[PDB]
Amino acid sequence: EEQLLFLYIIYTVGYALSFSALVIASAILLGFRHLHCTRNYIHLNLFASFILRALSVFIKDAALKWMYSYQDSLSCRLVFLLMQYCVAANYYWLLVEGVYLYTLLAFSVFSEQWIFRLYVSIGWGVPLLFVVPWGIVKYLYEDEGCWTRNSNMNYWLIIRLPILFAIGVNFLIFVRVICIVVSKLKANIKCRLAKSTLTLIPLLGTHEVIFATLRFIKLFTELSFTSFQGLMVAILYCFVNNEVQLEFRKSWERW
Amino acid sequence: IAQARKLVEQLKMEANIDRIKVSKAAADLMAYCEAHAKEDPLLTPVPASENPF
Amino acid sequence: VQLQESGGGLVQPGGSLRLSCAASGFTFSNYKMNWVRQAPGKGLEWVSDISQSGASISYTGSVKGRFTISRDNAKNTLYLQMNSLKPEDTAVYYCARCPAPFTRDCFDVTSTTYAYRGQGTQVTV
Amino acid sequence: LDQLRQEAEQLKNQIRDARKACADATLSQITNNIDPVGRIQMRTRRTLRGHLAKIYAMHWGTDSRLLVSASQDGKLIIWDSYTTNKVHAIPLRSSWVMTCAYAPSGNYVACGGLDNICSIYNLKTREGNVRVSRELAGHTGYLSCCRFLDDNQIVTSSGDTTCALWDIETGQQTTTFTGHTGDVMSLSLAPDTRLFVSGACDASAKLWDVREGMCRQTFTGHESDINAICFFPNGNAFATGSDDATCRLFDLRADQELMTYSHDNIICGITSVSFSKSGRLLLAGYDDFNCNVWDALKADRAGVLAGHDNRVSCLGVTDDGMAVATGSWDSFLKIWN
Amino acid sequence: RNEEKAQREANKKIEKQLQKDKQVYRATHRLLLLGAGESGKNTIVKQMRILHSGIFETKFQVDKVNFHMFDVGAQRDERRKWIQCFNDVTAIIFVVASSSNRLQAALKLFDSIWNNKWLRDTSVILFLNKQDLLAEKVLAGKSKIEDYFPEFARYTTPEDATPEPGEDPRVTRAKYFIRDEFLRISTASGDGRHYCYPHFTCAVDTENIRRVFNDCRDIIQRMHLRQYELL
Repeated sequence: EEQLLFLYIIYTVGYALSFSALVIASAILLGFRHLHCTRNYIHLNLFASFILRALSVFIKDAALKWMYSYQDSLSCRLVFLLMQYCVAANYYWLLVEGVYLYTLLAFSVFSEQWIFRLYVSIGWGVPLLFVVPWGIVKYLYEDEGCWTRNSNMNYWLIIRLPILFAIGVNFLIFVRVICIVVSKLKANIKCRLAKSTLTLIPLLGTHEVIFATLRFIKLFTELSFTSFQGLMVAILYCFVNNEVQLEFRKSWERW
Repeated sequence: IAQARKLVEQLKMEANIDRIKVSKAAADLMAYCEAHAKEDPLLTPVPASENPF
Repeated sequence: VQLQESGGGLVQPGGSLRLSCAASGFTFSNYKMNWVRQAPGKGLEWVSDISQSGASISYTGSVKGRFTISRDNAKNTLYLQMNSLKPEDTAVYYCARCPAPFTRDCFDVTSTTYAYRGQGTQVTV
Repeated sequence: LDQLRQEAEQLKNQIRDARKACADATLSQITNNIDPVGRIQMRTRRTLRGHLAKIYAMHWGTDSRLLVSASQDGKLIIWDSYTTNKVHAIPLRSSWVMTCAYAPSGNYVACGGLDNICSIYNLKTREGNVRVSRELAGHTGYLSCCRFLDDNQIVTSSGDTTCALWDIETGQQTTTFTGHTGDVMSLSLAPDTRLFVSGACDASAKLWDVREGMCRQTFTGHESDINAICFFPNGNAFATGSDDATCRLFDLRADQELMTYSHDNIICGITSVSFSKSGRLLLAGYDDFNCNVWDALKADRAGVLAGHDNRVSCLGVTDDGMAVATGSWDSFLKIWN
Repeated sequence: RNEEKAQREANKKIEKQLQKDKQVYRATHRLLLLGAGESGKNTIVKQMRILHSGIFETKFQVDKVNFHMFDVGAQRDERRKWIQCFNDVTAIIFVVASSSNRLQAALKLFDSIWNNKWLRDTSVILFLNKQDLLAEKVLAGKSKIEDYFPEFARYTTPEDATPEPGEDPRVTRAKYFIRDEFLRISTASGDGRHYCYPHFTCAVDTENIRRVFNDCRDIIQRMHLRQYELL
């Protein structure tokens, strides 16, 4: 009970802090008009995905706050479905961010409006293509206990495979970017490489592949990092970003 | 030598020019600015109704 | 912008002579300065420049170790000290100035028709 | 040659003595009892977007409504500042446009740049689509300004140190002005269109007679190049800004500088100036992304039009004094009030 | 009210065109080609032109990528004003006459470009386009590089020197010495906002375009990475 209680406490703390940091960062990015660019649009989409994920998870457990004070009602299953969809959308938006960075260094140019429309479609729409089928199957063939309990793991394989594919692609992009960065630093060192590599973890979320009494510590690290990922991304790419800092400084001077 | 000669003529022409005390020019500028002061919308704010912006 | 050279004359090879450039009409300390000379049948050639306060110095390779550059921002002056002249250094010397203040670049000081360039004095060996 | 230079120095000394004799008092003393203008807290009221690259110059229309802008993406655009709607989008032959102009009657706009050629465009074509009407050649250096005397005469100034007058109908140089030893940057016609001035890259300003084609006066005092110039509304004064980080005001009859506008915090160079309708506010642009407001008769500052994210490279005031524009290498025009 | 529909109709048609233009503008790279008079600049320019007024524009494409190169002309030698227009170019090629005292003028010009503030973000490429002439001058012996360059007396070939087959040690020593003079200028105060890319070239080098292509790609990659705050 002690370890579980501490893990839950850290979990909630991390998720709430990520929610707060991400909402603040989204407000800041959408406030300044000068900063409007495709990159910032993708970042705002990622922030929205994280915020929706955090909102979905907190309420889901809060139901127990009421039930343990709906287990066969209609809306409980829908809530479970929504949580699944939010998780998938968050992971695929991380994938989209990685793909966009690689394209930027891929040395290729395409019609910006069409590319942005395609990316917006891929980030939010692709998840509809497995979550909805999973909900349909749970409704029609394995509807037991709000769908939370699973019997045929084959239907449980629907959700996991796309997420694993996204994680693999993110990891590959991370490897390529690190190779290029090392080449650039060599041609023109350890401290700078360490500084760069660490900053690239939360954006692509490679900690998942990194984590491929010791078991308790492993669970602690996994849950803590997953919870705090949102806050880390928000910090790194909004508050310590150069142009945002300069924007804040010049605004303050003007005010 | 040609460059000097044209410099010679230009200076001579410019030297023979009438001049007035700076006080008169300053007074004239002050008088103009005072006279047309009331008709500079930037100098004094304007009603929102008239302001096309 | 007024540049007034002085100190020329005649000297036998291997002798010494000093060039004293006087300037007025602008804040002396702010402007990077140069010495540039014109030998007969030759385009303008560069010699040596000195920073705002004398921190940095430079020379063209050929005159390395022979001449010397120095300025006195307190007295609105630029100086050049010569020692051990060679036969092939007869030329006129143009006390020069860089165009913009507070900057480090000195575009086109050796231009054919620069504006802030002195008339120069003759030094023959 | 030595005698010529010696007696020329004598002439210069005589001129300096004559000018010094006429300096009885300072401009500030005469206006020592003028009340301060006060804090001019102007703010943006519009914002015009569409330019890809930086903006070099713009010119107001004679009605205080239309204006034209010129940028280095190869585009002229005529806005309607009242509603911010585009009216025309004129492509250019040479993408390095360095100036533009608006005809008095509103029928033509002219532009030119490193190509050395000043082009004329027609806004009242029968077909309705603007097309080239006359290309003027004859300069041997980048063209840096141009203004219209009327629908049939355009005065141009170039970097080869010569200002010229053109007859648009034929294309010949009816007259050519010479006497500068450096690049000529900016000029402005008189209120009556009888005289115009131009300061060059030698820290000197010269007043010209359009009819006689010869220099009339010369002014000096600046330490470095000259980037902007403009006539005071009454036509009897003109203020100039230089790369020395200072602005100055002259008078065509005093034949000498009357006041300077300086501050220690400023270590950058001016790029454009302009007066207000009453000639009581001297606006100005700077390289540090700001535009200042100088109370002309007091030497002080009284307002800052901050907001630009890069250098300011143009400016102007409507003929009726209602609105003020600004342009910048950021590619965005702003309308203040 | 009909006029507003008439005007609002006009704006839409215009905006459709500018957005059409914006896409085309971003697919083209701009390159300014400086160079000393005796540098053979015109030869390299003709080399680009054949294989594919106050200013001359040359358009060529490599691997479906479009480069737009502008060579100045019919201008006065005072460059300190019309040079500001080129602050946004991708790079500023720079041909030099190594074998030529011309070289000192090239050094001063390169320094002036490097330290100028408006250009403090435009990386400069560097060519050395008289290698055969320098080789024959030094080999013939009647050049005495030491007199104009006293520091050349104690210079020795750098440890990393990679010479072409059949290259004399004296030739390599001189050639690599020439470059070092510029790199002293291009390393100090760089600040990492822009770089220099030295090369050893010949008047008839076919691949002169390939070098600039690769260096433009490298500049683009560095800019993008700096945008994400990796480098």
